[PDB]
Amino acid sequence: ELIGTMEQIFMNVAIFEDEVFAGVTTHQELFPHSLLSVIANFIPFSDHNQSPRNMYQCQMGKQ
Amino acid sequence: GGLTCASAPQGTLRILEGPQQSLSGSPLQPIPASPPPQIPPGLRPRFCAFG
Repeated sequence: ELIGTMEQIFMNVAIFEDEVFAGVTTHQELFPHSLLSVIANFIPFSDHNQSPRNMYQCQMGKQ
Repeated sequence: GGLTCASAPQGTLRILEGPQQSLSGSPLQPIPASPPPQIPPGLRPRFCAFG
């Protein structure tokens, strides 16, 4: 399915499987890194760096 | 010979067309979960010391 910004507030969307439940978890996300931008998906292991850094990586990869 | 108001209706029927819900199967993903990165079998050292 395709959901919108206002339609997403009234529905449960698991990220990883085994997070899906029976009554809860109406939907599920395609990939776990769907939340991140195209450039933020080019930073390696962004999960183990602190966030002000990864945000900095996005501005330095464009210079 | 004209039209006059008749007795008030005693009830109302509202019709709509509706289909039903299927069973909950919740088939989340084709190849599901985040499959883990892993070891290539055997591998072997690709480097040796001198001497």
